[PDB]
Amino acid sequence: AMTPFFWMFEEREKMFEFYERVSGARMHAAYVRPGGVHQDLPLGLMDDIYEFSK
Amino acid sequence: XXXXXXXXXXXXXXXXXXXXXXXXXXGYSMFAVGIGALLFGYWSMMKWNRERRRLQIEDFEARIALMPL
Repeated sequence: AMTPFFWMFEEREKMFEFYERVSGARMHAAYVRPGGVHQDLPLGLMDDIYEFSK
Repeated sequence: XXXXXXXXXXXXXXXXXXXXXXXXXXGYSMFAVGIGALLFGYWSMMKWNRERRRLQIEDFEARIALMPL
């Protein structure tokens, strides 16, 4: 099947915009740490999560 | 003043909603159009073959008419 791969990877590439705005690299992040969470969510992201989920 | 990330939900995006529903086709109604197209198909086709018979006999008549050939 060719279509369901490319149908979701458009949406999946939008998902790494959340990762880039919350941490340095695209995929792997040193974000979850023994001290909880390394860095707080920026002001732009919290409005984007609701916009994505809709 | 402290400024942090604010919470917003508004519509909650609707948690698990069905989008798949029956459209256009019902069941019995599709067979009325399906087999209905077949019955219309044969009746239209066979009338042309009867019109072909008008040409057919007339074509073979040319051979009988031509004896100097």
